[PDB]
Amino acid sequence: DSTASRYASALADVADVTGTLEATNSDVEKLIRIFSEEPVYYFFANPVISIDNKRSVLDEIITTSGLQPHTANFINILIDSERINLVKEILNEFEDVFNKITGTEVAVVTSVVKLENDHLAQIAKGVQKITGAKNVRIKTVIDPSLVAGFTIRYGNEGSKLVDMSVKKQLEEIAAQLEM
Amino acid sequence: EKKNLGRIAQIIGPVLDVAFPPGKMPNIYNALIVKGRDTAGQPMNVTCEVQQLLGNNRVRAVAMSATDGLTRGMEVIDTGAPLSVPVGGATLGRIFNVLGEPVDNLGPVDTRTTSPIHRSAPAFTQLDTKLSIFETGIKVVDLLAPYRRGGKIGLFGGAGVGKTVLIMELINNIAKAHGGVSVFGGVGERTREGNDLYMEMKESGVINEQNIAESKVALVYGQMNEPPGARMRV
Amino acid sequence: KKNLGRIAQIIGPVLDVAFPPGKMPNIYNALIVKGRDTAGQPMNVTCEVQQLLGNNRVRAVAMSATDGLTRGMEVIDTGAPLSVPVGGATLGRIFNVLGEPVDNLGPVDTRTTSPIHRSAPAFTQLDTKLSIFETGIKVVDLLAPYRRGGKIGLFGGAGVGKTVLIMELINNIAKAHGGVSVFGGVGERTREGNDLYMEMKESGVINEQNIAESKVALVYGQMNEPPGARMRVGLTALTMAEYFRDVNEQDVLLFIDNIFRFVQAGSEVSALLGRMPSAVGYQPTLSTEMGSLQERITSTKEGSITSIQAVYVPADDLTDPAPATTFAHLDATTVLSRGLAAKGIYPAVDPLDSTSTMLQPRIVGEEHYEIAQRVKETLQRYKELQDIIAILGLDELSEEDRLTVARARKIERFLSQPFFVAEVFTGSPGKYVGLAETIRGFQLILSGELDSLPEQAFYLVGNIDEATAKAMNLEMESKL
Amino acid sequence: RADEISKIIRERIEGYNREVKVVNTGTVLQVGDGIARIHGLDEVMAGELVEFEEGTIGIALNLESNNVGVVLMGDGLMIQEGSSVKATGRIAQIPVSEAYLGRVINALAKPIDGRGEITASESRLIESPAPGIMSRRSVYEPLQTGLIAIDAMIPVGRGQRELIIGDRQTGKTAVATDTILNQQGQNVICVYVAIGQKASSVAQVVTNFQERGAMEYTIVVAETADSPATLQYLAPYTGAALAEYFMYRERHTLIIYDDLSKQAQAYRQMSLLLRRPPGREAYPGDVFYLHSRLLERAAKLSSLLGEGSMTALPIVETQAGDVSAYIPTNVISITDGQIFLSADLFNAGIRPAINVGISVSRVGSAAQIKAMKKVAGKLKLELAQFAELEAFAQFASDLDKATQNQLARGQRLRELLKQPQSAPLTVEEQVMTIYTGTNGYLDSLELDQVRKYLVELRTYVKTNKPEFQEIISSTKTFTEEAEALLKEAIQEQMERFLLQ
Amino acid sequence: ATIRADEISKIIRERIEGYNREVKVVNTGTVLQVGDGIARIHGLDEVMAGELVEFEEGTIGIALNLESNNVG
Amino acid sequence: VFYLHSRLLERAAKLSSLLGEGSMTALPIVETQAGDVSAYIPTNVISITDGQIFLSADLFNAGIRPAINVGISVSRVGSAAQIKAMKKVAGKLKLELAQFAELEAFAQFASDLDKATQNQLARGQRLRELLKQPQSAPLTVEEQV
Amino acid sequence: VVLMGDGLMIQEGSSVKATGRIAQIPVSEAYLGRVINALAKPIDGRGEITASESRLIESPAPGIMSRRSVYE
Amino acid sequence: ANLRELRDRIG
Ligand SMILES: Nc1ncnc2c1ncn2[C@@H]1O[C@H](COP(=O)(O)OP(=O)(O)OP(=O)(O)O)[C@@H](O)[C@H]1O
Ligand SMILES: Nc1ncnc2c1ncn2[C@@H]1O[C@H](COP(=O)(O)OP(=O)(O)O)[C@@H](O)[C@H]1O
Ligand SMILES: Nc1ncnc2c1ncn2[C@@H]1O[C@H](COP(=O)(O)OP(=O)(O)O)[C@@H](O)[C@H]1O
Repeated sequence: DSTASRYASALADVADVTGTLEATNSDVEKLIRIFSEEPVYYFFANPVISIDNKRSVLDEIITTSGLQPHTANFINILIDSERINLVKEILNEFEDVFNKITGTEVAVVTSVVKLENDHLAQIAKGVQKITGAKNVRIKTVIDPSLVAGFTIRYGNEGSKLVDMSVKKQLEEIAAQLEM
Repeated sequence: EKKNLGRIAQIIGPVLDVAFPPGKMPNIYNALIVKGRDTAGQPMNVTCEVQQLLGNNRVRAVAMSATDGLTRGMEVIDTGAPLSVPVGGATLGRIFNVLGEPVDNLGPVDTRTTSPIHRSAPAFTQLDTKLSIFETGIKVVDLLAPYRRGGKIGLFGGAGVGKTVLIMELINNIAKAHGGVSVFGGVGERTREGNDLYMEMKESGVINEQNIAESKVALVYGQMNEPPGARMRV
Repeated sequence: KKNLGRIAQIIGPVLDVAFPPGKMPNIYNALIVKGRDTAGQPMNVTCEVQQLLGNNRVRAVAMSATDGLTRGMEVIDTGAPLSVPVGGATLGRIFNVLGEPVDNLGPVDTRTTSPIHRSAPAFTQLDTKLSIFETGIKVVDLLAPYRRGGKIGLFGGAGVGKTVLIMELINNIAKAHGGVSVFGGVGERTREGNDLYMEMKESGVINEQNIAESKVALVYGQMNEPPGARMRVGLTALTMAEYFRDVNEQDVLLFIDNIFRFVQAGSEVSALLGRMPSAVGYQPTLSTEMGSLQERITSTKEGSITSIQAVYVPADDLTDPAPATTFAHLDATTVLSRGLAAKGIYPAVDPLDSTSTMLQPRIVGEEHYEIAQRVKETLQRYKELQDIIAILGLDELSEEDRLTVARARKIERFLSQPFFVAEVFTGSPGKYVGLAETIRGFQLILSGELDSLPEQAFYLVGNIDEATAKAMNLEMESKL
Repeated sequence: RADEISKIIRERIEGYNREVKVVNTGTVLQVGDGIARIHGLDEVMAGELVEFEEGTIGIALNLESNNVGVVLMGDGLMIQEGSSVKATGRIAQIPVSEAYLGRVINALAKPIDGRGEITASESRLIESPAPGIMSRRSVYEPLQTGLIAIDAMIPVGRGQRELIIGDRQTGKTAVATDTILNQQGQNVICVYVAIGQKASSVAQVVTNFQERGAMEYTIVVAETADSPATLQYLAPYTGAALAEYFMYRERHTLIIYDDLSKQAQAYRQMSLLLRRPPGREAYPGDVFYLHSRLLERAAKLSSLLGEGSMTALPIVETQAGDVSAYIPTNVISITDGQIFLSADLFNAGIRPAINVGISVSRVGSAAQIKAMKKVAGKLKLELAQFAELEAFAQFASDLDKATQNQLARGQRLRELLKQPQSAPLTVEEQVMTIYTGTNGYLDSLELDQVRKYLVELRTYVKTNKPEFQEIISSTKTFTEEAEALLKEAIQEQMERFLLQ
Repeated sequence: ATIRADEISKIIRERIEGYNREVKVVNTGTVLQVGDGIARIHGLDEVMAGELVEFEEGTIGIALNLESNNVG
Repeated sequence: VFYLHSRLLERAAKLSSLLGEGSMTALPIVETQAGDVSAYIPTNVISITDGQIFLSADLFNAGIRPAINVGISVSRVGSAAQIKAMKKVAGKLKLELAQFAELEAFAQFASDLDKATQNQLARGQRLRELLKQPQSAPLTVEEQV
Repeated sequence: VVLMGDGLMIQEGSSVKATGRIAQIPVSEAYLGRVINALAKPIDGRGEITASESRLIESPAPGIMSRRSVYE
Repeated sequence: ANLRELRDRIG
């Protein structure tokens, strides 16, 4: 694994044993924008700064943003054992272990134009039956870099892929190249 | 032995690192078979041996077979015991590999009796303090360089000298003079030399090809074509 | 340009630049760091991307020094693999790893540039022409005949030769050559570079009255240059020779100083590039790093490049990895023995070690091949008789071995020769010895008719008539 | 030329049916020095070909927990750090057929001679398993190398792995070329694998082959020293795959791996760049596995698999005479025999510079014909006695007459072991040479005349008495009638040679 | 330096369960990372260097490396 | 460490006539461990410096003082660093001294000798006696000539 | 940072200011007869050495053009 | 080259 992986899995475990999965997801989504905006991240980093000055502001952020009492405990421990310089990685990693625990898959639909959502629900149902997702969190982006249609990227990160926008001209140029 | 099912986490040459459920993981020196898949399209399982517990529900093994065509997430089965090879009269006149799989294409050997290869030595009170002289029936060895019972003997002859005929004569002599039996273990066995040795053993009457289990020797072959895990434990 | 980055870390010559998320340079691009001079003034430092680090960082080894370079400096991704001026604009001018002139003359025409990196010629465009060019040196004309259009190599430690040898070969061939010549001084001394430049101006090769009438282009990165410059000066000079071989289609004569320095510069930077150490301390990519540059040196069936390379053998370890991986790339190797330098058999060329692929009967003539074989057999027999002499006594020897020892000592003395460029060392004028006179002299010696001359009559003489004249003079000194 | 392009376009647009399939894909994290750590290939298998966005193709070698370390069969200059790596699902095959005979190919089985393209219908995995115990036989058929000192003293059989180990510039490539040229009469498909060589060296070797006519039954796999480490590491396995195709189609093959040490150094380079724990001389702990998994493919099949075979002649270069070096010890342990070359013997004039006193062949006389064992016995005994008395050669005058006779006999038996480059002798010519020398029908001539007398004698026999060639060729035994013909020819040639 | 032995997830789960409390695992250590003649045991806070420790299997051990969060 | 020593040594130079012809001469010193030129730093500095002056402990003990092991000690500049008088009288001397050393080595296992060989040996030994110098007791150029 | 005087009193957390100055030495005349200690600071106990020129301790070497052949 | 000269001395 990794430090981010092992810490995010511990957070998801302590947030699943006492069910706050929606609450801890909202809390980590608030914490991702808190620990973005790089001055405050530098401040909780920058080990020259006193730990007490870190912890004062950390408790005040707990108060102002209404965080959960176990996610606040998690960031207190990230301050205690100096893994706070990886907190961006830990928060970016928490979403994957959260999707593993909630059995959700998340798969991008890079298309050209928007959809009427019926074929999108069809694609979501297909990608949830082929992967065993009890509730796939299908997503999409509007990208003009594509040519014609759509493609799905599911699995771990984007590990699997079926594509019908540009694959046909790719195989046509490969076939006429005959090399 | 049970539903102790693991998943591959790393494949770096013949050394793999397997992940398991949290509370259950094999001991060190404990076989785990990898329910792998062949590229031809048939199931093909690979045996490995736990060498070290790595911490967060992760062990590290060495494959007794090749690791080509193995993916991460392949199912690994814990076996609860070290590599257990068949033992007894069914292992006589037959060629085995490190896993006890017969490689002589005579058919299947019946694993009625399987002992683990990883085991403690005989006890100090079970030992024997008698310094006895092994009797080979060869005048020069019996006279000028006597052997031990229960002792080890180093062979220091090059190529072309009567070495293979010597070990065959020793097998035949221990079987005929005493009620003895022989076990040959080829560590890093050249394959063509192993075939030559098998044919000459059959020819010399040491391996009764007309009636197996009347043979005097059981051959175990860990070849050079094999990974260093098999070549070590043969 | 559009790809502006920032220095993230500075560790000696290796520095990794943080670039925008999507936009990045490629491996082997030139990056330009807008540095500050020693005074208050903007300076430039060229780097070369070595590897992509994953977090929008790329490691780059610097051509210049990095003392005085801060983190967070702007870095310009030129988007090119470090081009170099080529053509007639390079003949007669001392150059740099960056293709900039350092001879304090006007600038060079950047109108025709060529990138410093390239792939070798294909297999279909190679020559199979097995020739021999005459150098004038007895020991390599008779033992390791150098191939015209091939890769020649000079091995040996520090103090045996290879530099006096390469200067003698320059003296003997660089003006007798039809096409241009190119010298690349990799990690050698600066005093020797200035001396070679003055001597090329003297010999009428540089032609200082008008530079463009010259036939040489000197490229130089010396010991004082950073490891990133000693590592690419070879590719700079090689590119300048590629142009003269391919576009101008003339025979090029490419002389290289220590190519050991091209490899040890890579081994110097390789630890900082994160690479794990190989055998005794070289980079894991020694063989491929040698191979790229060597296979780029090739006679391509439309022009030929004769390449003469000095290969430093460290600690006289001829089985060191760096010379070991060069031997396979050269055609006619030429080993230099410290045991011959220790007694003055300069050129201290090891006769039994220096092999060549042209010494074949069908290439070289039966008379040449047979006399070379006989010389080599006499020297080998003498080397094998050495310990039966050195303890048991030269007097008790048989009748045939005494004649072998005498003729082999005469051959050992006769292999030495005074160079024109080494009259500062030998204190005697140099001599050019053609091939036929070498064959005739060695045929005389091991014929048995020169058995009457003293051994020292064969020391440091040009040809066999000089040997007989020196014998006569020695007899006169001994009588009166 | 006008409508053919249109009909090719029509056939290539009607060929595909626009099929869809799930591909395993990932993104490049970091690329540098011929390695890429790519993130995402979860179903990739160890040893699988991945294809990069820029056309480069690599092999997924080490499958770690976070990324897939991939060696590139090319240059990773254009790889983007974010480009999409799509796994191909395939493991490193080559197209294989009979149209490779006469061709020069790289480690991708693609021609580098520019003579077109091989039409190949079958395919074979580059890393294929070796034949087992039960699919083999005892090596009994001889493989004639044309070098008399080899075929008499260190005989090689079909299916045997013999090591050509020596120092630099001692004649290893020369021995290999003489064997490939001697395979002319025999129906032996030959394979020469040039690993990390200079391109002009491979050019000279292949033009020498085409000149002497050994290119109609030979294939040349060439991976020069500018190739990536992956290609120089893969090249012997594609050579072995080609020879395995021809072997399993009932044909007898021969493969020479020139400088397997270069393959070991390439594998060490990529192992070090994949950050693997090194061993002695920084070699990975599976370099023995690298060499043994390759050499065990050289088999003699089992008479129900086709009686085919593949003889392997690996070449290993020692440094400073260190036979105890790592890779030389590995290959010495793996191979059947070893054939040592000495620079002292090469300088002293004796070429090929075979050191017979230290060269072994574990196959033995079973790799000889019946006509060769008879004369090889006497050759062995007399050369051994000469090796004993060699220290007494400087005191020859004050010795027994029998000892002087054995010394002269050995010192003029050494003269017939000399042999020029690219001139392999037929088995009957070398049988007659060994017979004459070992019986002492050249104990009268001078050492500067033995070789010339033997050349004139071999030509004389081959021209005047073809019955001796026919007896030794058809019956493969040294018949008393052949002895009579040979003694008659020796007498007549001695008279004609003393006529000067 | 980026990884540690008690980096395993269950210990961090237990720590997040309650941050500030009174009693730690005093004589009770849970083994992890059984290696090659060594075992990095999390716990044993009051342990001494040279301490005999007794495993569940029955094996005796000696507390050699008393690191910050694990004793080896 | 090669770059360490090279950027330090390359400062010792002879300036051009435009720069004033100023010069810095360097005399680096490297200690060997029981005479190991194979050691890393010895063979590092040897290839950087122009010449080298090898001193031997055997010659020292045998009384050859200064104990220069001529034959492996060279000068890359050569007779250009000598006056015309010293070039005239001592131009061909190093090579003839090395040849005498090899000759005297080979004549140890020779029983009968020529008269010219004995004379060459005598000259070599007279020169070797001349080569000796007490410490801090120098000769000028005319005394050397 | 490599300490030029191996400071035993450098405290964990004390300030470090940057001089903006590449390493140099005060070099001039009146060093003749002086014993200094690689900082061009007198260790012969006779006083302090007057200097104003301040060359750099890492000056570049003279190139091929600015050199002459060794002839004296 | 120390091991090789040792090997040669032994020879
Ligand atoms: N039997 C022979 N008779 C005469 N010359 C020979 C013989 N064998 C080899 N040579 C000569 O020896 C030289 C080197 O031979 P070759 O290249 O075959 O050896 P090698 O060990 O493969 O070289 P390398 O060490 O470069 O790989 C060639 O010039 C060749 O002509
Ligand atoms: N006791 C014996 N009597 C007669 N011949 C023997 C005897 N022992 C060995 N030989 C012969 O010597 C040869 C030795 O070969 P072998 O011992 O099989 O080689 P290796 O030592 O490689 O196994 C055999 O071919 C055999 O015929
Ligand atoms: N041909 C030669 N004649 C006389 N002396 C030579 C010759 N070659 C080399 N030397 C000696 O070697 C010294 C320099 O050797 P050099 O060529 O610089 O070797 P390297 O460059 O390998 O260190 C010179 O000072 C000179 O004394």
